[PDB]
Amino acid sequence: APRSVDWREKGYVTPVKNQGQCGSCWAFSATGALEGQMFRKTGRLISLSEQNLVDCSGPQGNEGCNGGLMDYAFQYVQDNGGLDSEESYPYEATEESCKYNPKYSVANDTGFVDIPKQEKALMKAVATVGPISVAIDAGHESFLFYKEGIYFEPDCSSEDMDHGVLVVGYGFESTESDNNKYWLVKNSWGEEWGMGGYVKMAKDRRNHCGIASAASYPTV
Ligand SMILES: *[C@@](O)(C(=O)NC1CC1)[C@H](C[C@@H]1CCCNC1=O)NC(=O)[C@H](CC1CCCCC1)NC(=O)c1cc2ccccc2o1
Repeated sequence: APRSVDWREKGYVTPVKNQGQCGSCWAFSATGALEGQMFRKTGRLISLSEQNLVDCSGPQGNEGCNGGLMDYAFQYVQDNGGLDSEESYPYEATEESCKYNPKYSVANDTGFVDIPKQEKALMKAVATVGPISVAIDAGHESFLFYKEGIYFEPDCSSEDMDHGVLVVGYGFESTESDNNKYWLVKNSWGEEWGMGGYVKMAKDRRNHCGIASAASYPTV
């Protein structure tokens, strides 16, 4: 695998979005991964509707603004046969009745791949597939007010890796000594947060300390 990957440079990633006050991080992570795979398949980058997921993926197990899983969202898209565009089904940060319309569907998926719980497996997937849906620990004040640099998770891999985000690549900044690698992560808290909406997560830190707990991506 190459030592640096950035799928943004290949046109895989839509501009950073803002989920507002709605527990819909899972929907933004899912739309980001599906946007990447749809682009790889078709060469067209089309922003997809998180509101569609929030309103309609209840039968697959999600609970709208009260949380959900990216895998359940991929399953909804597969069962539903489509997903509306962001433009056709805009985001409101509150759950409404399902308004899906197949006429405005712009995306599809045929299931999903769960990546094994290993840093090397995640790195291979990122290097070869595209942006990858993952869950990270976003609870600390140091993350809420993150602006620049490599972010180091305090409490290793504790049992609330609870925030769905999108890994769009990885890299390193070799300084004095240690390479100091990082995952490039797209968040859903707007352009104003972090590095234009992105965060560099510390990478290859130590075994049992990661970001590979719930990595997956849709098949198209
Ligand atoms: C996101 O981190 C998020 O939207 N955060 C912004 C509000 C600040 C949510 C937050 C979560 C949900 C809202 C209520 N309180 C919360 O802490 N996190 C999730 O949705 C989380 C993501 C998954 C991703 C894959 C690994 C496990 C975690 N999912 C849930 O919290 C969840 C999932 C689920 C499935 C069925 C029924 C309920 C349910 O909740």
